[PDB]
Amino acid sequence: ADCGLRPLFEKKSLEDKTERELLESYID
Amino acid sequence: IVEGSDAEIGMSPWQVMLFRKSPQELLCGASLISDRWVLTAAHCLLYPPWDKNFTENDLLVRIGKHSRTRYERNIEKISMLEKIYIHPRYNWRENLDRDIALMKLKKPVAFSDYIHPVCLPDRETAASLLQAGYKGRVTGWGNLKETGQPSVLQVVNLPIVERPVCKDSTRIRITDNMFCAGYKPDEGKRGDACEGDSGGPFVMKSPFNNRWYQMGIVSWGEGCDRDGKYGFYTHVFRLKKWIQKVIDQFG
Amino acid sequence: DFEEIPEEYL
Ligand SMILES: C[C@@H](C(=O)N1CCOCC1)N1CC[C@H](NS(=O)(=O)CCc2ccc(Cl)s2)C1=O
Ligand SMILES: [Ca+2]
Ligand code: NA
Repeated sequence: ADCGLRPLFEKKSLEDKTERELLESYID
Repeated sequence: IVEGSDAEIGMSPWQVMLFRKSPQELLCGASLISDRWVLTAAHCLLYPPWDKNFTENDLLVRIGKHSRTRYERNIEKISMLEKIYIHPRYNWRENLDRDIALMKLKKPVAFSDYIHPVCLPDRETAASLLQAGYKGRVTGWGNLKETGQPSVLQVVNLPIVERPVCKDSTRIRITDNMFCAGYKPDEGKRGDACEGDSGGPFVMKSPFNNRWYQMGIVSWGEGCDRDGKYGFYTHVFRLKKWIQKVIDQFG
Repeated sequence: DFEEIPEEYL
């Protein structure tokens, strides 16, 4: 139920250095 | 991983190392999908043409790692295998069609900052994210080059490639249970998985619910990071019915 | 290369 949420990132609302690159590719 | 970079701490907390007891060595990547289940590529466990047929006792899984070779005291957890399950239609004779396997752990692994499972996609997640152009992320401790090994977990983000382009890049018969990813030549960016990364996860971050889903499993390629060539990944959603069956039945 | 792991795991 808590899958795919990283304690050091999503859980603390911090972003890793390149995830934005993934989001930017999701254009459709 | 070729042309990737060092993973940040806790960046891929579902990343698992498949470890051979003796001689001590990295066999493959894998991924944590719950406290008792680890997903990997079938060919990491069973590949008759190379006399590979591992039993539970031959192996360990190391979870929560960053460093490749270091024993990460107080960080990593090392688990023993209770039972291996290989897709019954895994095609090792031909093209590695359905390259997927599950491993049940003897005991539940405790979650921490460094250890946390990844989500598996449903029909809807697959439909919206598995599109040519959309980038996923591959991690592993495999070779840095086709022709050495990294000090720490490597990461690379790569775009999903149009199916006709995947097919035209190789003589191998591609199936609906595979997808390929990677940049075209002269795009200005490169990157790929490589030997030792197999069994590892190709993940994508849902822009709908901010969760990471494992869409693929590093499966095969003809070389690593070659121009006009692409990495092939087991299509995880297409095989989710088998995943669920094994889990509902033996978990 | 690979650092020895605790014996309990082996
Ligand atoms: C076709 C496949 C195969 O038959 N295998 C995989 C290795 O274990 C035996 C069966 N194969 C044979 C050797 C080759 N290894 S490799 O040239 O290092 C590129 C490894 C990968 C690159 C991109 C992905 Cl994804 S993965 C490879 O992937
Ligand atoms: Ca072809
Ligand atoms: Na390439």
